[PDB]
This record gives sequence, C-alpha cells and structure tokens, in this order.
Amino acid sequence: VSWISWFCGLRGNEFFCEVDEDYIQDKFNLTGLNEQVPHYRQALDMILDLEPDEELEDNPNQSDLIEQAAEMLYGLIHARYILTNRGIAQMLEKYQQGDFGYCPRVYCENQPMLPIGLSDIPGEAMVKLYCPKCMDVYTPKSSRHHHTDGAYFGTGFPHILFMVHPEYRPKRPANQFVPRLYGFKIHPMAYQLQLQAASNF
Amino acid sequence: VSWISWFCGLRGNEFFCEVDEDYIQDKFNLTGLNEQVPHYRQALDMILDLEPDEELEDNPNQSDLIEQAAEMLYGLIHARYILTNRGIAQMLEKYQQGDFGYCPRVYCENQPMLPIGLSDIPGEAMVKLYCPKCMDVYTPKSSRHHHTDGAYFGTGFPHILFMVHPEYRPKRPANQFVPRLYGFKIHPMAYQLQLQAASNF
Amino acid sequence: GPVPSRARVYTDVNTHRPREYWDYESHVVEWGNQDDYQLVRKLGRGKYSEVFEAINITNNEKVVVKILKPVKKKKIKREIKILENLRGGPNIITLADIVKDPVSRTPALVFEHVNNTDFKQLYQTLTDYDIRFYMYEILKALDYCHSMGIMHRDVKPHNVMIDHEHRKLRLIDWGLAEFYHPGQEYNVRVASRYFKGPELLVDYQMYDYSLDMWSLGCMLASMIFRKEPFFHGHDNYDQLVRIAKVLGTEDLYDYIDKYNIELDPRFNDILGRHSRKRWERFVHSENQHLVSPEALDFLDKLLRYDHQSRLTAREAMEHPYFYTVVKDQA
Amino acid sequence: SGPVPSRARVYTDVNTHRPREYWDYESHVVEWGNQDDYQLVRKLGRGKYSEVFEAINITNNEKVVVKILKPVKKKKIKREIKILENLRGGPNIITLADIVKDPVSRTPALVFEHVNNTDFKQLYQTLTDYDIRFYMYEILKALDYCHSMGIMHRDVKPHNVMIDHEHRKLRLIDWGLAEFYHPGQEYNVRVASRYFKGPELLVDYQMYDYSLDMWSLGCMLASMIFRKEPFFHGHDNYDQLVRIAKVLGTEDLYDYIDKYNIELDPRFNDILGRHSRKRWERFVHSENQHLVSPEALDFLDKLLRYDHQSRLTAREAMEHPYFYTVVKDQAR
Ligand SMILES: Nc1ncnc2c1ncn2[C@@H]1O[C@H](COP(=O)(O)OP(=O)(O)CP(=O)(O)O)[C@@H](O)[C@H]1O
Ligand SMILES: Nc1ncnc2c1ncn2[C@@H]1O[C@H](COP(=O)(O)OP(=O)(O)CP(=O)(O)O)[C@@H](O)[C@H]1O
Ligand SMILES: [Mg+2]
Ligand SMILES: [Mg+2]
Ligand SMILES: [Mg+2]
Ligand SMILES: [Mg+2]
Ligand SMILES: [Zn+2]
Ligand SMILES: [Zn+2]
Repeated sequence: VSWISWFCGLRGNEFFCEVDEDYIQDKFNLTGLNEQVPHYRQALDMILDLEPDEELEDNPNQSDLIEQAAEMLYGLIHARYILTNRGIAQMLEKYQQGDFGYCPRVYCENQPMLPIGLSDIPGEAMVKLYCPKCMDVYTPKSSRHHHTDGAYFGTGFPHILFMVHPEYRPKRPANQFVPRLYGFKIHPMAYQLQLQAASNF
Repeated sequence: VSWISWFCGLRGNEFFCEVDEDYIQDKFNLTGLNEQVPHYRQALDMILDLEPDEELEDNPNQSDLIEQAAEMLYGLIHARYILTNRGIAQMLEKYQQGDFGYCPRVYCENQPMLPIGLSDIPGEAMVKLYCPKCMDVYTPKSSRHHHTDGAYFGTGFPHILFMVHPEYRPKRPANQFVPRLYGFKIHPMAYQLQLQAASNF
Repeated sequence: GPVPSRARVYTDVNTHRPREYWDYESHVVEWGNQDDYQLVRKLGRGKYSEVFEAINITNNEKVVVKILKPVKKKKIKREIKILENLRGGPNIITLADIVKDPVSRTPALVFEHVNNTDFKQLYQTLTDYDIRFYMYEILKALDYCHSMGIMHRDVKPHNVMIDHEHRKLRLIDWGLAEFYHPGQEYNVRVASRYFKGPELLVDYQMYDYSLDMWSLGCMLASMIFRKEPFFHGHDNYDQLVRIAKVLGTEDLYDYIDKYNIELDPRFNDILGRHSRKRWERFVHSENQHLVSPEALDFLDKLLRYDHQSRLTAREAMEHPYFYTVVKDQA
Repeated sequence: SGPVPSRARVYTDVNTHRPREYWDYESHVVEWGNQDDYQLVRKLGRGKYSEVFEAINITNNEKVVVKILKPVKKKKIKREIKILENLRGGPNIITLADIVKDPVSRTPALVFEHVNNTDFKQLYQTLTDYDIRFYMYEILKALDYCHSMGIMHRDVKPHNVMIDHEHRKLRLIDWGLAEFYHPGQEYNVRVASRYFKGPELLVDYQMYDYSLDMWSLGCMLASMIFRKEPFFHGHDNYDQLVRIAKVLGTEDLYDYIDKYNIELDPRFNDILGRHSRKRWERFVHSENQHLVSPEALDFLDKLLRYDHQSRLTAREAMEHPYFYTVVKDQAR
C-alpha cells in the first residue's frame, strides 16, 4: 500500500485524484514550495514512498505537525497537477463517474459538478463544487468534504477544463422555476415591495 | 402519544408541522377530499385519535394501504393548513430554527430555506426547498426527505408567506461568484464558443 | 307561528323577471385567460377568500384579485351572478373578469382598483358634509341593488371603498348578497355582529331589503358619534342587549308581539328593563360638529326594531340630512 | 587542447559597446499594467513553460493574446521580457503590448497583438513557390534585425512563426529561448526543437552565434519546398545528427569536428558510420516539383552547413536569386 493511493482512498478525500509518478519526481513542477510548507523534504519523502529520518529519533512523537504537513504539500501539488492535460483527464474521468456529486438545483437536473476552491490561499476557504450548467458554486452535500482546503483544487480548474474540452459544456437549462400561487404568476414588483418592507425592521 | 405528534416526530418528517386540533375538527376545511383519498373515514379517524373499526382490528388486508393512506390525507390537510395565518406562523417558527435546511449556494451564505412542492398533484414530484435569497428551488441535502410528496406542501406556500410577512424577505446577495483563471476574468464569449463546440458532438 | 312580512318597496321584482336572473345555480361562468394576472401585494384575506393586489400585464393597469376557495358550489354562483347583474351600477364594484386555476379549479374574481384611503385613519378626519356626502353615495348604491331585488346583507365600513382623492365610493363584498323572494325565509347567520339587525338576533328568517338599512344606521351612528363600533357586543345575545340599552326595551317586546316571534328564553332572562335613551345623549365635545338635528332625526328613522317601519333607501335619500348634498349637483 | 573559439561574422561586437541596460536583463524591472483589463476567451495553446490564451481587452474591445508565464526561472522571465521590448516595433517582430501579473500568486502574464493565424498544419500544403519565397524573405527580414540587435532566437520553427495569409502578414513569436550574443562566451546546447537543432548543439559546442537560427531556417525551407515536415525526422539528439549525416554526408561532418577540435561523444562515431553527401535534387518528386528551383536548392545548400561560420547570414541570404521576384515586387 503506497502513500498516494492510501490518502486518496480515505473518507472525505473522494475529490482527490492520484498524482502520477514522474510528476513529483520531476523537480521542475515543485519549485516555489520550499518556504511555503513546513518540513519540505519530510513532506516530500513521505508521500514519495521513501524511508523516514534514518537516525534522527524515528519515534514519530507528534507527526501531526509532519504527516499533516505532508498532506499540505500533496494538496498544493494536486492544485498544479489538475491543470495539466494528464491531470484534467483524470478529473474528467472522475467527473464521468460523479465522484464530486450532482447540482443541488432542481432545474439543473442532477448535473455532475466539479471541485473548486474560492481562494488559492490555504486556510482561507474550504472546497466548493462548480456546476457547469448553472455556472455557480455550491456547498458540498456531505459533511465529509467540509474539512478540505479549497486551495488544493485552485480557482481556475473547472474553467481551464472546458478551455481544453469545450465539448463537455452542458446545454443551458431548458426550464426554470416559475413561482405559482393559486395558479397565478408573481409580478416582480412583489419582491421589490417586500425588500422595502424588510428595510424597515 | 397522539398520531399527529408521532408522525411529525418521525425521521424524514422534520418538514411537517403539527396541525391544530380544531382545524381538522372543522369540517369546513376538509371538503373535496372524499373521492381524493382512499378510505376517507379510516384515514380521518386514525389521525384524529379515534378508535378503529371496533372489530376486525388486525390490519385490514395489510394497513399499509390504510395507514399510509392516512398519511396521504394528513399530507393534503397540511397543504391547506400552512396557507392559513396560524399554519404560516408555525412554519415561520420552524424557519427560525432551520428545520428545513440552508441554501446550498455559497453566495447565499447559509440562508435558511422553506419547503415547497413543484406540483400540487400527489405522486408527480417530491418535496423541494425554496431559498428566499436566491429565489430558486433545490434538492434536499439528506436522503431522508427524498421520499416525501411535494403536494403535501403546495406550490405557493413560500410565496404567500412573504405576502403576509414581507419583513422576512432577505436582502439580495451582496456578492456573487466570479470565475478567475490565473487572475483573469472570463469573457462571456468563452461560454458561447464552448456551446457551439458542444453542439458538434 | 311567526307573522309573515314582505318588503314595502320592490316587493315583486324577482317574481316576474326571467329565471335567468334570480336563479344563480343554473348560471354558467365566462372563464377568461388567467395568465394575464400576476400577484403583487396582499390587500386582505378572510374565512371565504384571499384578496390580492395584482397587475394585469396586458394593459399594465392595477387590478384587485379575489381568490374564492371551494366553499360552496352555489355560493360562488351567487356572488358571480349578482356582480354581473349589478355590474355598471352606481357605486357598485366592477367585475372585470372571472378566471380560475386550471389545476385546482379554484376560481378567482378580479375587480377595478380603488386607491382606498383606509377608513381606519379616515373616519376620524371626515367633516360633517363629508359624512353626509358618502352616506348619500351608499344610498345611491343600496337603492339600486334593492331595486334589482338584491339584498347586500353585509353593509359595513370594511366593505365600502372610499378614495377621498377623487371623492370616489364603491360597495364591495357581495358574497353574502342574496336575491329577495317575497314570503321566502332566509338565514339569520349573516352580516357582521355589530351590524346585525334585530330580526337576525331574534331568529326571524323572513326579512327583506330593510336589513341593510339597519346596518347603514349603525354606520351613520358610528361616524357622527365617533364610536366604532357603536353597538359593541360580544355575542349574538349581548349585541341585542347593547341595542336594548339604547333603543329601550319598550319597543323591543312590541316588535316581538307584533310578529309573534318565538323569542329565545335566554333573552328575557338577561334583557331586563331599559328605557329608550335620547340620541342627544351620545353627543360630546368631540362629535359635536358632526351632530345636527337633521342627522339625529335621520338616524332615529334608520335604527328601528320593526324592519317594516324603517326608512327605505329612496326615502332615506329624501331627507333634510341630504339637502346640502343634492343641491350641490347643479 | 580544448575546442577552437568561434566568433560571429556579422554583428560581432554589438552588446560589448551598448549600455548595460540592454544585454543585462537581470537588472531590468517590469512595468506591470492593470490586469483587470483582460478576460480569457479561448485556449490557443500551452506548453512546458507557459499557457497561452486568446483574450479580449475589455477597454478597447479588441482581441489580445495572453501568454501566462509560470514561475520557471526568475531570470528567464526577465530575459524574454527585455528582448521583447528591445525588438519591439521591429519588422515582423511580435508586439508586446502590456505585462500584467496575478496580484495573488505573483505569476506574470504577457499580452501580445492578435494575428488571425491560418494554421500552417493546413497551410504549408497550400503554398505556392512565390508564397514560400515571400514569407521566407519576411523571416529573414526579422532575423536580420534581432541579429543586428545582438539577439539570437534559438527557436526558429514553423510553430513559432505566425502567418495571416489573408493580409500576407507574418510575425515571429516565442522569444523565451532567445538570448543576447556575447562574443567568446559559451551558451547552452539544450535549446531549440530537435528537428531544428544545429550540428553544433548536437556535438556539444557551447560557443555558437546568430548562425544557429540560419540552420533552423534551412530546415524550415527544406520542409516546405520538399513537402516533408519535419525534414530531419529524428528520435533523439543522436539519431537527429545521423539523419543529417545521411544527407549532408559524413565527409564534411568530421571536417567540422577536426576544424574546431570538438570533443565528440564516443557513441556517435560508433553509430555514425559512413554516408555519402546526397544531392538536393534527390528529394524532388511529382508533388514538390513546382516548389523546387535551381535557385532554391542553391539557397538551401548554403543554409544547411555543418560549419556555422560558413553558413549564410540573414542579410547575405536576402541577397540571393531565390528572392529576386520578391524584392523587385516592392516598387509600389
Ligand atoms: N377595488 C379595490 N381597491 C383596493 N382594495 C380593494 C378593492 N377591492 C377589494 N379590496 C380589498 O378587499 C379587502 C376586502 O376583501 P373581501 O371583503 O372581498 O374579503 P371577504 O368578503 O372574503 C372577507 P369577509 O366576508 O369576512 O368581509 C379590503 O380590505 C380591500 O383592501
Ligand atoms: N499573436 C498571436 N496571434 C495568434 N496566436 C498567437 C499569437 N501569439 C501566440 N499565439 C499562439 O501561441 C502559441 C504558441 O505559444 P508559445 O510558443 O509562446 O508557447 P511556448 O513558447 O511556452 C511552448 P514551446 O517553447 O515548446 O514552443 C501558438 O500556438 C499560437 O497559436
Ligand atoms: Mg368583506
Ligand atoms: Mg365577504
Ligand atoms: Mg513556441
Ligand atoms: Mg517557446
Ligand atoms: Zn447547476
Ligand atoms: Zn439561495
């Protein structure tokens, strides 16, 4: 059992995809992350299936500041990885399976969504879900994914996916929700009057 | 333990509110339901905390066609009841607790929603959820409410609620989702080109 | 049993007219396109129906929508026939179209919109001439429906629309309205409690157009004496007592013995003995500018136990109280 | 004894007299403009170093091509940005409009003028003889400029020259591998496309000059007039030279090595073998016959040489019978 396959197989990490072998082995794609994640080589060698500190007291102690610092690294690497043609193809495959879920909106008709972060900065916002049909972001259904940084997915992943694959852009909704009270439509003035009444406390 | 308190206390029935005593006792509010629900008096007396058929009490050919036919009656009664000033006040109280859930949309910022049916006809659509901030309908988060008829809530319940209570209409969202790829916005032409490419299969 | 009573004016109107008039049950509805209406604001709602302010998207004008719930399949036919028979009449509300929900079959009435300066903050702003004016407008409408053989049976301030801006008055709510057949008995569970005629409180099923004239009297008294409501009761028993304490218990039993009315035993036990008080008793420093000798005389002829001895709508219009009004139509 | 030094014939001393605020791109600063003026529309392409998008500048509603540079090297970004500005306004040189950057990730992005490129994947098989002579003269018109400015391109390929046949427009792009030329100074041999790598890059000769681009131009010319893209189809940096040796002969190859005393890698002479120099008239068939002329072959023969010092310069190339019908058609 490897590290990458183990992590992505965990509960709450169904959004993650397994990063290819040579993408991490290629040090060209990992620059600028040295003073961005604590214990760089520790975070690197752990996810790269390498031996731990050979002589430094192997006793993990609280490796929560190391192992969960290795999770931080792989997360940021995953962000750069799902922008590449290989990474997109993997996400697009999970997209076909529906690993990310379906749109909550009724008139999107269970359109499968893509993972997305509101910010590319870690610890600022959690992972969200982007429906390509209604083109808006939503909060994940299950509480599992409510503890995953959105910076591990980026802000332009679903956007760049349809840039290289425009054929997957869903047809805009054929129907929409129309308010019906006793068979009557509702004039937009109604909502304007209610807002004015709401601004009176 | 009464019938109404038991049913509304069940799992998956958190949307329902307990109908008042005299509203069912008043035969003025139950007309037109005789040839609309099977076993009318059986469905009525059971939810009205009355004695059974007096004799052949053992489930009259599997009371799943009687007890779950009594559920059908109370459901339709609930639809007429939540349009009344008393019924609305009860739902509005549950609205303050958030028994119906919060809007999946990120930029609605967990705005509490109201229950709503897409159709007033039973067995045509399940119960949905109306966010008063984004004014659109959504599919319930949990799978519990995925087996509850929308006709038991009506199509104009949330609409008529803000008619009598315009002060509860939330201020329209201050923010919205803006697509950002590498710091750049996305021109609307991009989505148009993808749709044309999508219509080529 | 009780002694029969027939109307003095417009006694035989429905008993000669074509049956396609007083028979509302055999009437059919001209259901128009409903999609032409969109709700905007709730104006009110009650036991029988919900009322909305709507905008007819075809002409961009303001229209009031009254949504009738499936109460009685004959009551709906009653109000819809009367509204059409009185349609175009003086100060009568205008039934524009009759739409219905194709899904639930629940019909809805649409009317002309009257920017009603609500009487909750209007009846305390009216002058003497104003009260005389609008009262003459109601009579102008009441005399029409009575001439058409249609009782209103629900005359109240909450059912008369007033746009003071253009001096406009309209009489609405014709659900409790019913055609008058001489000799035929009706139901006594109609009209507001504060405006219930003495005949309704003693269970006298054979009333006529004069019922509305009592309700009109209660309105006049509530306006010129600044007391809304004037006969503030708590039930259908205390109501008559409230009236008996003003009109006296003397003329009450005279009204009963005249028609041999089978009075409910609970009344005479709690009625007691009350002397007939003067109308000049309810006059203080506030309502003094609204009270005139002609006003009291007109009111005195309006509020009577004997419905047969009450002023008719036309007779009421021919009164000194409406002298300054009629002469100002030159 | 090491390798023999080599200096450029034309524009030898240009950077060794110019102000240091020219060839020194490391001390250069960037004029970062407002980024919010650009919105992405369509992906035109992407590679190892950067992503390229088609965008619309919402301020003037014109079409702009955005090149998004990833944080590769903090000096490589400074190199392309200085060269683009130094060659800015030049003949057939792509125009650097603005230099924006993401304020969050500090990842810079270049924006250029938009050239409606009728892609050469379906264009090079539609060009006539005069067309090839015309656009080739346009590339020389640009290559002679950057060489005069002391700037090698080191990446001359059909995928880096934009052609709008509608208006007969040609622009030379991709100046990332471009570098200023200092006489005597050694450079890196892991540049340019494999099919367009000069012999000096394949034998590890770090002291090349502007003549590198002239070899790459020859490969383009050969691929166009003979209808073979690519012309020197190799599989690595070893088989590539072998592909060339099978055409230019092994005779002139070892002469090129012994002239500069190049320390040739042992694996070469083991697989090089012996190949005779084939004629350029050998690659002519019934398809490319209308593109091949005695002047074309003579021009190509002077372009593709082992000895970089003996290759035609950009100005010398323009003064060739192959470009006689072209120059004479500028009398307006
Ligand atoms: N033309 C009009 N212009 C403005 N408001 C109007 C209107 N016509 C009706 N309304 C509204 O109608 C409301 C009264 O409704 P309506 O009397 O028809 O209900 P209803 O008869 O079912 C209850 P109830 O019988 O107990 O009086 C008034 O409060 C008024 O605001
Ligand atoms: N001015 C322009 N008009 C239209 N397209 C342009 C353009 N400028 C650049 N392009 C697009 O740029 C793409 C090439 O991008 P660029 O050569 O800069 O990437 P790159 O240098 O990082 C990858 P490599 O170095 O391997 O060639 C071409 O496919 C072309 O479509
Ligand atoms: Mg009313
Ligand atoms: Mg009414
Ligand atoms: Mg390129
Ligand atoms: Mg390049
Ligand atoms: Zn959606
Ligand atoms: Zn919402």
